[PDB]
Amino acid sequence: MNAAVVRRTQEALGKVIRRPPLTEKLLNKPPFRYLHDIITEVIRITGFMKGLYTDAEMKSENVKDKDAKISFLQKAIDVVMMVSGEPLAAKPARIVAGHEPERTNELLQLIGKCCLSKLSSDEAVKRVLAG
Repeated sequence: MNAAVVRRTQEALGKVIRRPPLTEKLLNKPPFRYLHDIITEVIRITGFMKGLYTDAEMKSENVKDKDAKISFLQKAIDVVMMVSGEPLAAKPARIVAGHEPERTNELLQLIGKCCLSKLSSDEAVKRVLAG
């Protein structure tokens, strides 16, 4: 985790979303609810990952349990890998624990890239939810 990592996340998501703030302190140690804020803002704005989460799951106070947090992130990881065809090293359990923020930022960056390319996620969402 370093300045170029921060900057790349800012470049990738900065033109896509204008909240929550993409600052170094948050990106160095991202709280789950901050990640939830990013992911739902992406969905609201671009439709990337639309349908991946229920109405209830789109509200962060409904996703405070550890398992729920981990599952929320796993779904986003799966969809982004399936859509991009790129591997992510991010492990949800570690992220929820506050570890490997550089891997978390790589997830955020690939989300940004999919948004800027206007890549559809509908087929990916269907497969991921099928399990």
